[PDB]
Amino acid sequence: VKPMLHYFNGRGRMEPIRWLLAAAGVEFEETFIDTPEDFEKLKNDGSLMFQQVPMVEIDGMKLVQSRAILNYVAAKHNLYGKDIKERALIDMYIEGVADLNEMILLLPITPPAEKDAKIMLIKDRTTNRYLPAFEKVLKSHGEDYLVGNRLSRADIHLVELLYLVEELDPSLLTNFPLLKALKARISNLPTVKKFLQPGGARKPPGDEKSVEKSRKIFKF
Amino acid sequence: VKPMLHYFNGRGRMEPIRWLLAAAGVEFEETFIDTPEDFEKLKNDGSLMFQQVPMVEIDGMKLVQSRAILNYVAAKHNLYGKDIKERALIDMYIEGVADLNEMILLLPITPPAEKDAKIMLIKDRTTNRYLPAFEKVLKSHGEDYLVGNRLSRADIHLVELLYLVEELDPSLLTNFPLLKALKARISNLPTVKKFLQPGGARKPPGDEKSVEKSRKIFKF
Ligand SMILES: N[C@@H](CCC(=O)N[C@@H](CS)C(=O)NCC(=O)O)C(=O)O
Ligand SMILES: N[C@@H](CCC(=O)N[C@@H](CS)C(=O)NCC(=O)O)C(=O)O
Repeated sequence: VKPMLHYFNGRGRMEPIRWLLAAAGVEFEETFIDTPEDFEKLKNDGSLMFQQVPMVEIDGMKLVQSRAILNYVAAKHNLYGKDIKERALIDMYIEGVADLNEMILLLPITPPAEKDAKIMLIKDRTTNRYLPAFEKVLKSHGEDYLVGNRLSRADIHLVELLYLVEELDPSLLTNFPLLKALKARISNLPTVKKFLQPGGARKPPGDEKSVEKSRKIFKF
Repeated sequence: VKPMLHYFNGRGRMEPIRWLLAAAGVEFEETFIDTPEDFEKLKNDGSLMFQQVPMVEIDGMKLVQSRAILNYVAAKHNLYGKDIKERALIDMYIEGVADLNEMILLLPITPPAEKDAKIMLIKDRTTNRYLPAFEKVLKSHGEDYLVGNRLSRADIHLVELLYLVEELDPSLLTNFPLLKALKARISNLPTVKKFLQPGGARKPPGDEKSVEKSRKIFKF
């Protein structure tokens, strides 16, 4: 039976789980949290170990914590490397992706007075810290994939971040030719291609009225 | 050969790696970052994939990202559950530990005007969200360990957080008798006992002059 994704109708912290399950060719369904009363039903059901989402129902568990869900999907569907040494590289790479993701993820709820400086810090970190590091990985081995010459979650998570970087400012990708080639190849895996095509589960970026909706339901 | 831990002489993000390696009975050494020039040497050496610490040299890798290092230690030393289903529970539990840890970890750099409210939010989340959740896990199975009736990193990470909670306010543990019993049993594993005893690698809590030292080296 298909996993069931419980979240808001939006990217938030569920978006990387959509990408990873899509890349694994796993068909899923979503129950959207449309109102406060929807969130309150999940809590009063005892479905949420920490009273939070994302929550995914898979293989008879109600899994919360984005990283717990991702770790379980990657391992079940052979996207977590061949051995614990490849896993160490994959984790080091995707934890770097996660830190830059987090800065972009919190932009919409940044006091608008400190938003410019926060956008400058993101552009600086993208061009001077993260993307040069992943570019050097691809430069060092010349293979099509970040780890083990084989598709992993690291490729999937990095390519999702490269799309977010391009949405923020396309010039940020200009000096990273190997990352652009990675983004083109991963986008063309049959599973990911359907995910990005019209009718795919890929969520649109927020607007100011969409962040408003999420700020009254979770109230953060 | 023993792993080499690169960090500041303090808890920060390296403290859970000290606990986990100690619990596994793995002897380690530390190279402390005492000055800006120490941090600059690690960066200019190309040792830090993302120009950050923690960094651990283990089995011929220079691993950065706290979670990558932890994941690799837990898996190598049999503290990550017997199967990917136990791993899903362990990850869900320790990601909840990580969120409450993070709130306590950022207290020292909280604008003092918003610190009281942030301390209230931590006490509220500790007593109403996190500790009731882990108490219920122990209540549901009556076993000595959180997962699989066997020592895992989940026990180690939760017991480190229970000590941090007790340092902040000992009354927070009052209504959690099973968590107190867990803390007493895990504290008495021979490896963890040496870690907590005088001469152990366990780091003291910060003071106002210690956070000052770290704020000029990393400048955050
Ligand atoms: N560390 C968690 C974070 C979960 C989280 O922050 N969820 C938010 C929505 S994005 C939430 O449920 N907020 C409601 C609350 O905390 O009361 C994860 O990675 O899954
Ligand atoms: N997500 C990383 C965070 C690493 C981190 O924030 N390190 C800080 C010190 S605690 C640092 O090196 N700051 C220097 C900088 O970012 O320039 C992890 O979990 O290891």
